[PDB]
Parts: sequence; C-alpha cells; structure tokens
Amino acid sequence: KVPSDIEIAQAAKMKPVMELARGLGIQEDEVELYGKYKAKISLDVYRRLKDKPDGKLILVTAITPTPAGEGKTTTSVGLTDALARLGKRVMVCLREPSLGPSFGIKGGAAGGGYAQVVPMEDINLHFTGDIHAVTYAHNLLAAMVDNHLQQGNVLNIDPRTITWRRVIDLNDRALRNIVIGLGGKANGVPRETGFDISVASEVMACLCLASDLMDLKERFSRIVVGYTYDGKPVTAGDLEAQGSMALLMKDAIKPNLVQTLENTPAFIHGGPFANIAHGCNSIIATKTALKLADYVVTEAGFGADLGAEKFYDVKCRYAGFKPDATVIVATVRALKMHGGVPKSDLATENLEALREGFANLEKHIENIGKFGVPAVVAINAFPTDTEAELNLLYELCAKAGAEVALSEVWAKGGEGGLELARKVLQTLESRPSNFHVLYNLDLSIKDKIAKIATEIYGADGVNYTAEADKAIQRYESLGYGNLPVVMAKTQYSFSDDMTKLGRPRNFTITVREVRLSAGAGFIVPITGAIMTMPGLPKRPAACNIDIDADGVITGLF
Amino acid sequence: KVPSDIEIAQAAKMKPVMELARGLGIQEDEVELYGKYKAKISLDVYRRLKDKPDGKLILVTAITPTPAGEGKTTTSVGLTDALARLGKRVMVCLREPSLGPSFGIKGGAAGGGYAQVVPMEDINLHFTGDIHAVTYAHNLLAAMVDNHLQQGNVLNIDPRTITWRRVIDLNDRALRNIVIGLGGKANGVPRETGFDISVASEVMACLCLASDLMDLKERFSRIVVGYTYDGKPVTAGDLEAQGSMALLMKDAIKPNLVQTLENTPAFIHGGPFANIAHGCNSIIATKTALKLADYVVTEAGFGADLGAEKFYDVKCRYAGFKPDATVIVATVRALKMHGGVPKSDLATENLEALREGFANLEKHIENIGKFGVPAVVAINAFPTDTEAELNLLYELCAKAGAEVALSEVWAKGGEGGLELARKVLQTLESRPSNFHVLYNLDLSIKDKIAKIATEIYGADGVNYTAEADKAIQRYESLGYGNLPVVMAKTQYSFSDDMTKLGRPRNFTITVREVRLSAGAGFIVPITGAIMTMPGLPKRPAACNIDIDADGVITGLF
Amino acid sequence: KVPSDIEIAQAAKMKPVMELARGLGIQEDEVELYGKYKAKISLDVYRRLKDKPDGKLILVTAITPTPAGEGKTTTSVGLTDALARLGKRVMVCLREPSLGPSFGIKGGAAGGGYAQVVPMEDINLHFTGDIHAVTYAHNLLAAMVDNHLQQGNVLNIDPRTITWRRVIDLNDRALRNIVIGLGGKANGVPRETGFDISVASEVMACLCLASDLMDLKERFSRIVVGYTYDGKPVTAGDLEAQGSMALLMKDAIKPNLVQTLENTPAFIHGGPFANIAHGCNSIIATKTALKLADYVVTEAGFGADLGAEKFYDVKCRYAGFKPDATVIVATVRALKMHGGVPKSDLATENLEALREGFANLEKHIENIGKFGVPAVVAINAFPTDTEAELNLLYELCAKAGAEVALSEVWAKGGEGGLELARKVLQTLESRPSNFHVLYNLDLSIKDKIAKIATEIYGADGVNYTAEADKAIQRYESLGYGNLPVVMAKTQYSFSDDMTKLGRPRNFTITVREVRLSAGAGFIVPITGAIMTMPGLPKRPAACNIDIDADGVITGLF
Ligand SMILES: Nc1ncnc2c1ncn2[C@@H]1O[C@H](COP(=O)(O)OP(=O)(O)O)[C@@H](O)[C@H]1O
Ligand SMILES: Nc1ncnc2c1ncn2[C@@H]1O[C@H](COP(=O)(O)OP(=O)(O)O)[C@@H](O)[C@H]1O
Ligand SMILES: Nc1ncnc2c1ncn2[C@@H]1O[C@H](COP(=O)(O)OP(=O)(O)O)[C@@H](O)[C@H]1O
Ligand SMILES: [Mg+2]
Ligand SMILES: [Mg+2]
Ligand SMILES: [Mg+2]
Repeated sequence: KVPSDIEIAQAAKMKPVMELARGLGIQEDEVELYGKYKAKISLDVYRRLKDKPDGKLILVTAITPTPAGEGKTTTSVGLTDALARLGKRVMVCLREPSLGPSFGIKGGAAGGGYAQVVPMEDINLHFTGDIHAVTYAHNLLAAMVDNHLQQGNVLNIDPRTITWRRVIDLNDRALRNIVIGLGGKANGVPRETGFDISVASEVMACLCLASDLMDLKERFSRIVVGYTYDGKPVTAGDLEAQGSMALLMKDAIKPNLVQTLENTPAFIHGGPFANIAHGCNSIIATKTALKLADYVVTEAGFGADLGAEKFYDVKCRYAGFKPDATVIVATVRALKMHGGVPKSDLATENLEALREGFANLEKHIENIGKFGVPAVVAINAFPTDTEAELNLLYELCAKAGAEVALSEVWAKGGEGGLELARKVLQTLESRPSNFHVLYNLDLSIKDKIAKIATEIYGADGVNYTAEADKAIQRYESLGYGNLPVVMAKTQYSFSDDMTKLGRPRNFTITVREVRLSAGAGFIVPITGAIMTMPGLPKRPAACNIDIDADGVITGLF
Repeated sequence: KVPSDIEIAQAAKMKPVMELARGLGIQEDEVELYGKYKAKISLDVYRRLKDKPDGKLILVTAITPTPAGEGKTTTSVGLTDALARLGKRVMVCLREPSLGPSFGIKGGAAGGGYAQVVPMEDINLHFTGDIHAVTYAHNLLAAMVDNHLQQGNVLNIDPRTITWRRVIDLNDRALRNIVIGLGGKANGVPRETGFDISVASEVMACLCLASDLMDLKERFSRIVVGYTYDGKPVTAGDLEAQGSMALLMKDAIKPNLVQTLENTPAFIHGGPFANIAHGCNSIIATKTALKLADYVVTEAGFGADLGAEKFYDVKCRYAGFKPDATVIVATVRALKMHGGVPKSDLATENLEALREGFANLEKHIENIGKFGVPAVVAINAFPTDTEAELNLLYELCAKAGAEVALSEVWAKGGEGGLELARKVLQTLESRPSNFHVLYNLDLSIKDKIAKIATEIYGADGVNYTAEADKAIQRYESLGYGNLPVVMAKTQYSFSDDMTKLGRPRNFTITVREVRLSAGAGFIVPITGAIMTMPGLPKRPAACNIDIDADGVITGLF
Repeated sequence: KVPSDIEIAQAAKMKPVMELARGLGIQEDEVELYGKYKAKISLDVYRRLKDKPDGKLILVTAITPTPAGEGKTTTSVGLTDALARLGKRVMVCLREPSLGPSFGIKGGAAGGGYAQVVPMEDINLHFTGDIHAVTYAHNLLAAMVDNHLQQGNVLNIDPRTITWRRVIDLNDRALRNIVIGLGGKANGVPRETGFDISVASEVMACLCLASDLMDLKERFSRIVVGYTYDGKPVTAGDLEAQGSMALLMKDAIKPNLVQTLENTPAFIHGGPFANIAHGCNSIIATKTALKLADYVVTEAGFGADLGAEKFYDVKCRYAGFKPDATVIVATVRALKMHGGVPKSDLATENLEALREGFANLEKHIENIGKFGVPAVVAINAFPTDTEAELNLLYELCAKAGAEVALSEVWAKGGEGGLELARKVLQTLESRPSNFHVLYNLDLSIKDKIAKIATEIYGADGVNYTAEADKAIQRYESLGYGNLPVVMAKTQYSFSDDMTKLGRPRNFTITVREVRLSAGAGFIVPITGAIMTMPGLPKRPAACNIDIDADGVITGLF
C-alpha cells in the first residue's frame, strides 16, 4: 500500500528552491543553483543577520538502534512538515548521507515513506560535491606528506608515526590496513597506513565546526599529520597545505538548500557518522537556519549516548546554541530486540519484550534529563507494530512521567505528526530549557573520558591499552589536554561491546587507541572493536541498484 | 637389480677417515673428526706444502641437462674410483649439495648407484655445518644493516637501494619478494627485500675463492650492501661486521674429507649452483687436493656453457690452476630430448633424435676446445640406453675426431670406468694442455658479457633493460669495471630461454639486472627469467622422505 | 683482575671428552666425536641404564635479573666444580646458548670467569649444530605450508589464520612482522607473517620434551600450522612433513658432552628461553645425566617466576622428575636495583637500598616453598660488592630463615663454592623434598593462567584481549584445554610490566595472544608487550668481535 521510497521521491512535486530561498529573506544573489531543485546559500546571509534573534532549536535523538536504524531522520523530516502544517515558519537541518552505505546495507539518509527529503537520489549520491571536496582536501594533504618524504624529508618526519590517513567515501574494508610507497627509490617511501570513510575525516569535522572559510583555513593549518624522529608534531601548515585545502573547500563551506516532500525548506550540510565521528550537521547550517526560521529541527547521529551527548558537548558548546527541546525517537521493534527478541523475530507481537527492553529508553531519557533539556518521546509507528504494543509503550512513558506522542509521519507525512508537533510546541512555551554542558574543558582527557563512560553509558570505569596511555600522555604534554572528547564506539549498545543489549550493567570501557584532531579541536578515543572504515555485506545493495533509459531508478533506499 | 642409492649408501663399508688422512701425508693433528667417517683438514697442510709440485687437474663438465641431471657427479666419483683401481694416487673434489633440493625435485648431490660419496645422508643434509655457517654470516650482516636503519641510520643508507638479501637453504618461492620492518617505530624500518638460496650467497662465493680466513675476513669487509641517499656505496666493513662474520666461518674455511663407496678419498667443500652462482667447489679444497694426490678430479656445475666457462674464467683464473684434461659428460637420453623427443618419451629407442640432438654435444666440445684443454667425452650409460644408440653416439664422437669412452660406473663402480680412466691418462701424457682464459679483465663489463654471450652460448648480441644499464654504469664508475663476470641463466639451454633446445641460433641474451659481488670479486648479470631462489614442485620429495627406529632412511636420493 | 672470559676459556686445559665419557661408564661406540673435546652421546646409554637408580636432582634458579644476568650459569658450573672438589661424582646439565645474543647485548651462556663450560667459542656459536637442525625442520615446515598454498591450496587453508612462523637464530627485529608471497602468481600467495628466534621454536620445545626420534616425529605430526576457511585445524601430519622434519633432527636428538674448566663433565642440550618459551634443557640430557652421576646440577632460565615455575610445572611433570634441592642465585646489585637504585649506580655502596630490594628475593624464596623443595640461597659475589653489602644480605637471608652461602666461583673456580656445596649437600642429607606441581591438568586454560599469575607473580587477576579470548575458546572447543601452560612474560618484573621492580603489588596480568603448541604439548599466553623475536642494541657486541690469524678470539663474552 505504501510504495518504495525511491518511487515516492521520483514522483515528488517540488518547488523551485529559488522560491523557498526568497520565502526566507534570502536575496536572489545569495543563491547558487545546482539545477532548479538544489542551491547553496552564501555565508553573507548569517553575517548580515549577525545581530538578530534566534528561533527555537529542537534536537532529535533516539534509543539504541538495530541495523535498520530507528527513524530519527524520517521523524525529523515528519516533525518539520507537521509544524509547517500548524502554520509555523520551520526548517529542518540534516546531514548529507555518505555515499558508501547507499551501496552497502544501511542505504541513504533521506528519510522514509512520506517523510523524505528530495531530490532524494541527488542527496544520497553526489549531491552538490561537498563530500568529494572533503575527500580531495584530505587526500591532497596525504599526497603532500608522502611527497615530503620523497623529496628528501626535510622536516625529518618519522614515516612510521604518521597519523594522517587517506579517505574514500565507500565501505572498503580492504583499505583499512595497507602498505604504500613500494617499487623502489623513484616511487616513494614504504609505510603502513590506510583509509577511513570520508565522512569520518578530520577535514569534514572542520567543515562542521568552522564558521567561515578563513577559519577553515586556519583550522586546516593546525591539523597534525605525523611527528619527527625526536617527537615534535608536524602540522599541515608546516607543509603549507592549508591554502590549497581551503581552495578545494571554497564551495563546500556553503550549506545546501533542498526541501521536503511537502515543500518545507531543508538545509543539508556536512555528514560525519556518530559512532566514529561527531555526528551533527554543520554549525554553519544550523546557525543560518536559526536566523531564517522560528523553529529549527535538527538531528544527531545514532543513539543519545553518541549523537546527543556529542551534539550537546561539542557542537552546542562551540556554537553557543541552547537547545530548547529534544525529541527522543523510540520504536517498538527495537525496544523488543533490547528485551531479548531475535532480530529475525521482531515482526511478531511480544509485549513482555517491550516491558524488558524499555530499560534502554529509560536510560536515554535519564541521560538527556542530565543536560537540562525538556524531552518528548516520539513513538515511530512501524507497519507491523500492533495495537497493544503501541498502547503499552505510550503508557510506560507517561507512567515514566515523560511527554509522549505517536508519530505516523512515515505513512502519512506531516499530518502523521500534528500530535507530536503540538506536544513539542506545548513544551516550548511551558517548560523553558536550562541546557548546560556535561563537563568543563579544564579536566584531564582521562577524567573527561570517565565522565562520558559512567554518566552516559553506565560502565564502572575505563580500561587503557598502553598505546592509548602513551598517546594521551603525548597529547596532554603537547598542550591539547583542554580539548573535548569525541568517543568512538559501537552504536548497538551503551557498552563498547555490541552484543550487550538493553541497559547493560557492571562493565568496562576499553580505550584501544587515541587520536588527536587539532584542527577540529577535539580528541577521539577509539573504544571496543570499532573500525573507522566499514565493509560491505555478503550481498551489497549495489547488486540490486540500477537506472533506466527514462531515469527511473530501482534499489536505492 | 640395482638397489636405491640410499640402500647402497647405508650398506657402504667405510674406512675411518683418520686413516685416509694419514694415507695422504696429513698429520694426526691436522684432522678434526665429525664422527669416524668425516673430518675437516687444517689449512696448515697447504701452507706447509706451499712449494711442492702439483698433480694433474682434471675437470668434469657436461652437455645441456634435463631436470634429472646428466651424471657429472656420478661420473666424477666413478672416474676417481676407476683411476684408483689402476693404482693411481687420486682424489675427487666436489661441491657440498644444497639442503633444499633434497626435499624438492633434483635430490642431493652425492652421485648415483655404485659411484657415490658416503656417508651420503650426512653429505646431503647438515654435513659438517658449512652451509649453516654461510647462512648465519650472511643473515648476520643483514640483521646489522636493518639494525643500522633502526638505530638512527647514521650512515644515511637509502633503505630502498639495499642489495643485501637474506638467505635460507631451502627452495622457498614465498621468500623471493617480501616487505619486512613492519609494525611501527619499535620494530624496524619498512622495506622491500627477499631471500636467495644460501648456496648462491656472496658469502659462499667468498668461501669458495678465499685462500685463508684472514683473506675471507678482508673480502667480507669489501661486500657492498646498499648505498647512501647520494649514491655512495656502503660496505660490510663500514658496518664493522667482517669480524663476527669471519668468526662464524672459523671452521667452515677448512675443507671436508669423506670418501667414495670404494674408499677413495674425497674433498667436499663449498656448494654454489652454476646457473645462479659460480658453480665450483672451493679453491681451498682443490689446491689442497693437488698437493696430496697425483690426479685430482673436479666438477663444475651444470653444462659446459655455465660451470666449465666459470671454472676456467673465474676459479682457475683466481687460483693459478692449469687444467690438464676435461671430461665432457654426455647421455643418450638427453641428446635425444635435444633432438625433439618429449621428456615423457625418453626411455624409447630413437636413433634419429640422437643424430639431431648431437648438435648440443658438438657445441660443448667446440667451446671447451676454445679454452685450450684436451677433452674426452664420457658416455654415461643409463639403464635403458639401447645397443644401437650407445654404438651410434660413440662413433659420432670419433667421427667428430674426439676422444670417447663408454662409462658403466653407475652400475659397476670404478671398474665401469677403466676404459674411461685409461683414455684420460692417455690424454695426459700424449696431449699436453695449453689452457688460457677466454678474456682479459681490461675489457668493459659489456664486452666481457658479449664475449661469453657469443663465444659460448652463440647468441647474436646482448639486450639490456634500463635497470641493467644504470647498474653497469654505476659499477664501472665506482671502479669495479675490472671484475670478471659470473652469468646467471637457465641451465636448460645455451640461450637465456629454457625452451630453446639443442644448438639454438640467432637469438639475443636479455640482461634483466646486474649485481656486484665486491667481496667475491665478480659481477653477476641476471639474464632471461632465472630466479635466485627456486620453488618446490606439486609433490615435493619431502613427502616421501622418512627415517625409522633403526636409522633406515627412505626417499632420500 | 680476572682476565676476560675468552682469554680464560681459550687458555683452558681440557681433557678429551672420550676419557670423560669412559669415566661415567659410557662405551666407546656410544660416543660420536666432534673434535677431541665435544661429543654426542647415544640415546642407548639411558635406555640400557633404564632400571638403575637416579642421582640427586638440583635446580639452579634466580631472583629477577638485571639485563646483564645474575649468575645462574656461572653458579651452576661453579657448584658442580665445587661438588667435584668435595670428591663427588657430579654432572652439570645446561642449555645450548642461543647464537643471536652473542652478537647482541646478553652474550653467550658458557658461564663466567673461572666457572665456564668449554670449548666456549664453540658452545656459544654453532656448537654441534643443534639449533640449525631446529631451524631447518621448522622452516621446511613453513616452506611446505607456503608451497601447499601455491599448488592449489588443496587443503583449503586460510592463509590469514596461519600461526606457524619462520625462525632464525638471530636478534632480528625487522623480521617480526613481514609480508611474504609477493611478486605475482608465480611467486606464492601473499600473506602476513614473521620470524621468532630459533630457540623459541616449537621444534625446540619438542626436542626438549621428547624421549626418542620416533617420539619427536610423532610430536611433529601433531603440530597445528593454521586453519581451513571453516575452522578445521591443519597439522604438519596433514602436510606429511614429520618424516623430513625428523630426518633433519636425526642427530639433534642426541645430547652433547662437554666439560668445565676444572674438567667436570657437562651435558649441553636444547636452548629455549624462559621469557618467551619454556626455559629448560632437554629431558634427554637431564634423565640421562641422572643415570651417570650421583648429583645432577641443572638450570632454569631467568627468574624463579619463569624458569623454576616451568621446570617444575611442565618439565618435571612430563619427565616424572622430583627435584631434590634448589639454589636461588642472588646479587647485591640486582637487589639494590630492586630497592630503587638507578642502573648506572649499582657499583656504589648503598646498604639501605639493598635492605628494601630484599622484597624480590623474599617472594622467590616463598614461591619455591610452594613447590615442596628445600632451597639454598647462593650469594654470587661481584668485584664491586662491598664487605658490608655481602654481610647484610647473608644476615637478611638467615633472618628470613633461608639456608645461605657466599659464592666466589666467578673469581676462584670450584674452590670458591665449597661453602655453597656444603650447604647443598647438607640439604640433601637431612631435608628431603615433597615436590608437588602447582596445578592440575583437569583445570581450564584460564584457571591455570590465573593460578600462576595469582600465586607466583602476585597479580590480582588476569585480563584478556578479545583475540586472546577467542583463541582460548578455539583451543577448549578443539580438545586442548588439558594442556599445561607456558607463560610468555617479561623477565624484568614479577608483573608483565618490565619497569615494576621489587615486589610489585595490586596489578593485573594482561594476556594479549594465545599460541597452541600441540606437538610440544602446551599453551603459550603472551602477556604485556613482550616480543618473541628480540632486537639488536645501539651497539651490538658484533661490532667488537674478532678472530686473528692465530685463532685468537676477542669480544665474544
Ligand atoms: N515508521 C517507519 N516504518 C517503516 N520504515 C521506516 C519508518 N521510519 C523509518 N523507516 C525506514 O527505516 C530506515 C531508518 O529510518 P531513518 O530515518 O534513516 O533512521 P535513522 O536516521 O535513526 O537511521 C529508513 O530506511 C526509513 O525509510
Ligand atoms: N648412468 C646412470 N643411470 C641411472 N641413473 C643415473 C646415472 N648417472 C646418474 N644417475 C642418477 O641421476 C641423477 C643425476 O646424476 P648426477 O651425478 O647428480 O648428475 P649431475 O651432477 O650432472 O647433476 C642422480 O640421481 C644419479 O644418481
Ligand atoms: N660473580 C661474578 N662476577 C662478575 N661477573 C659475573 C659473576 N657471575 C657471573 N658473571 C657474568 O655476568 C653474566 C651473567 O652470568 P650468567 O651465569 O649468564 O647468569 P644467568 O645464567 O642467570 O644469565 C655473564 O657474563 C657472567 O660471566
Ligand atoms: Mg538518520
Ligand atoms: Mg652434479
Ligand atoms: Mg644462564
């Protein structure tokens, strides 16, 4: 009865975004078309509107996901469309989907059913070339580092201490660990290295936290690539790369204006994952939106223990933002998995499993409450959620003493979210927010890690491999102790162990390796077995993907 | 009717070699036993006998071989035993068999049937530890080069120009091309390198050309391992390795006294291949023998185009030796292959194929004639050679105007070689020898290569990959232009192409790569597709090899 | 001014070992000579003497070492000469020194000063070629594995699960992690691997545990080299290598007779280190010696936490030995270090530091107690040791209630060990032992690791990496949980952290990898950061090593 997401999105009727742009106080000459239905907005907009009030910032987070994902994006789009249908001047900010997973298992990040962002197949693929620009600035610097070595290694880099990897925006497990520079003296210096997925690039991180291009250029210059034989850092600015890198990012800095199925305006800009990067769209896109709309709905990657924590502690911190509300996306199907139902068994009514699994939602609620921001739960109704299940979960959130609304936006568009949209509005004028960060920058890297570990995931404490201890020692002694922490861990549990479902108790977080993002300005401790480059499944989506003589596309989702 | 070679050799009745040693003017205290049946002889022997006359030097060479090999060793042992049975004070000098091929396809190098050197399984395996000492001196230096790099690379070596490889005395194709030094800064410097088979080591080459240990130590020091960033050679003596290397060779320098099935004394010492190294036993062993015997029978590796040429042009040249006679080993089965008979078809009478194939023998004859040394052909009779075939070949050598004798030594021991033994003796007192080298040291590396290429193999000229041209340029400009040439090429043809049987005409030798043995004092141009490390077959001999509770050994050959 | 080890040892006055052997009732035809002064003794000696009575077994162990070593070997030899000088029929059993450390930092393992085993230079270099025999059996198995991958990978081995490594008897850090099999389809199958030092070989383990050559062979056949794609184990037996592996071991299996400076007989057989391997000489040498002497002195590598532990729990367990007494070697310098004094200062008087550092020795004393064997402390006097220092320690070991004797065997030979020899004799007359193992084979792998960590090292618990977890579970599931355990762990601490000196408290062991030795018959958990292939220092002893034209050796120590 509901057709495939690509059928829906190829049948969308879109407004010219030059219109939407003008319907928002954006001058004809601050728009740069990419066809009729996509544009980039000048940063002169936010500059000229510098001293004007902000609208209401709404974050959308979720519970602990299955591989299918639980509907933040779908919801965020839905919520925005619903608010438009109560006549509000609203905008949704989102992340650009990584190209890789569209050919893997997760698919794109445009939403679902009647809550989608269109032109969906442009959004999921090349979109407007932002990720490509990140990839080329990133890999440019890498080429220059390798050329430095070849051209007599003037700065005396120890090639075996180079942390700068390369990137490609595909799921390519064969490029995790590689030796390059082979073939003899004409062909470079042999060394061990590898690729991360482009969206996890520090270059993207910079895009996402910078305020303008000149700042991006300054940040690029601070990026640390390796170390000399006697341990002194070597930066991109030592290698004089920041100018070219910036040049390659000349258009990528400007955010992108698309729209929803119901013609509501949308910014898409930046796309770092939350398990392996900071999980928010650009600061640039959200500060702009907030000068142009009254309500700005925005998403953080994966669960509340990842994206929400990072949204609050890194992005909101660097931006000045004060979230007004937070929506917590929950599903019956996932809360059931969390209570012991097998993945292949999730479409079957199971009410006990929804009482048991609830622990998960409960901790996410408690954790958001910790930031001082009023929450609403949103029940994302799935095709096969039953009558009782949907009734029980509702009652558990009110019994839990927390705002809640059913959301039928997947199946019904914005009018699936009016209930939800009111409750959020109710929240805005009734419970003001009192946001504050989880931790002060002061603290040791190790104390900061322990605050997240215990306050958010609920472990007893934090294990450190000796490689981690050295790295941290090195980062504190060089004067980067102040930076905040972007944790890498599995999205599938509060723990660093992906098998531990629900609210797991009495465990340890094992920090394997610690990275320094001197340009983005944060520290990345890698926990558990998480990789910074994902792989493809037995049957990649790519095998079912196609296009025809008419431009009809199948298998994209 | 003839039992397996290992049955024969385990049933040998051996004299105590301390006896044989004394039966030769060797003092009780110049012998170092390794059991009753193997010893090492002091170099004080040759030193004290410095100014005493030499005996007659007899070389044993052959035609172009099949994979089975054509019987030089078997013959050399046979010839020696036959001469003993005409009451002569004779000794045979041979090469130590490489361990690797005993587990591969060729097997050992102790001889065959009733012409063998015993204790055969000691000779084929660890023998007296000479090859192990080469391997450890060689790999010691390699370890020190790698440690130099790790310890701050004081001499400024460009690790990508290191020519020093590692060695192991096995047929291990997986170690041809390897990257080592991986795992990060605590674990070395990544680089591309590999292993050659121990018997092809420059360290062995040195053993084989040195006169005493102090000379070996001096030669070790001249070995060139790599080059600095600005192209200056780096030597083992720069790295101060020659003392330890020499130390590891303290016993390996002394030659080994074993004996034949018929109790005739034997020296075994050094074992470089002839296709990929210089193909002679040590100078040390042959100069000693020649002070202790009246007739000294000695072997050069593979065909006359390889071993004989190198025996004359490198060893005899550096030693002073003047070969008195040369025996050319020929077989019907091989001359048949050379005339177009498939390998799986060689046990079947084929007289036309023996007239056609003869071209091969004819060129080897002409080539030896070129050195000014009187030749006898030896027909090594194989179990299935027919009556007519053996008759025809005889007549072709006399018709060819060249001395010839049937040799039944494989099946009958020394009394299979009396005919042969007389003809050689006939030769000694009737046709004096007038040996002289093929070329003067003066010449360019390139002229020297062309002399061998055209005079010996019969190609039109010599191709050079650009890598070869650079290397040669580098070796001439550093002042190693004078050194002689040890060619690497296939044993299976006069050409550098192994498929070209018989006397192939109008072809080119392609020199792929050129190596410098500054310690051994020669240049090694690698031609065709020949590797310096061989591989194992589909079913390695090793699968049929065993020993039992009694020490009965099967499958060694 | 005791002359350097090498001057003493070259100046030695030895007896032919043939005499030495007759005086133990070994027959002429059971001795196989390697010079006048080395032999290999037939396994027939032990066999024929099977039902005769065993002598007293005495273990020599030590406290936690400095890098230079605290004198176990120096003491084992001394003790043995000292016993002989008390008119006792006594034999020392030692391990063949690994070759690489002669060129490294540690040096050889022939003893020191006037307590050495001889001929030193041989004993430390190629000796009788046992290690080479190990090296070639191990590396032929590795060559056959790679060849199998090349010839169709018929057994379906997953090349990336291959645990079998290569070996070489050098300190080569560049061979730790390597990529082999490169160069294309003719040159093998690319894979990650590396080299361990030859003495840490499973082949070495088997030699050290086996009873005869047919036993060795059977052990070989059961060695697991890696796994199929679906997880089945693959053995040397499946590849039919055990036959050829045994051939190469035909002589390695027989133990070696040498002697001390004072001409006491000596067995030297098997070389395994105690940090990365099982750290005792062969059962063969020990059990044989127990038939020929009334007293058999024998050493375990590094400290009691490694060597003694393993001697007791795997050697004695498998051999049916019940050790009779145990010497703990201790020095002022090592104890001073343990009480905080920096290495560069261990020459200088500091009674206080020695008092605090006593903690180390105390724990080792306690630990030996848990085995049921009476102990004597041997205080091995160094030239730097002051009067009051040797007195304090003596008084401390007495107050601690331990039998103690000052030892001057380094400087005085066997007559400097009479007091020590006296105390040992005293212990054997009055105080029988009630030897018991530390754990049963019934226990699980983690049970047995936790006992050794807990009761011996004084660890609070053990941590496992995911990979360690998996390998343990793999081994239990496959039928090997029953095996005893040979921990790999730093020698420099009771902990797995090499800087935690004295008697570290409240620490945990971390197991990062678990090897299976299915043919030796034990399990090897690797802990902390310890590598199974060591490195060469800033300045190798190699650089200082030399031999002259007279055969006068310098630098070897
Ligand atoms: N209520 C729903 N019913 C069915 N499918 C849904 C629903 N909500 C989302 N989906 C689909 O499941 C996937 C997960 O939704 P998405 O918004 O991408 O979640 P998230 O952003 O949390 O990963 C997408 O394919 C989406 O189209
Ligand atoms: N006349 C013969 N009949 C049968 N087999 C022989 C004969 N001569 C040699 N062989 C065997 O064939 C192989 C080649 O002989 P060998 O002396 O090793 O030749 P080369 O030294 O030229 O390689 C050896 O296995 C040898 O025992
Ligand atoms: N009492 C001593 N005085 C001086 N040097 C010694 C003494 N005892 C041993 N040494 C030397 O110190 C090193 C370590 O002795 P060693 O017996 O090898 O101890 P271990 O066997 O425990 O390593 C050797 O070089 C040895 O000759
Ligand atoms: Mg999403
Ligand atoms: Mg031969
Ligand atoms: Mg020792």
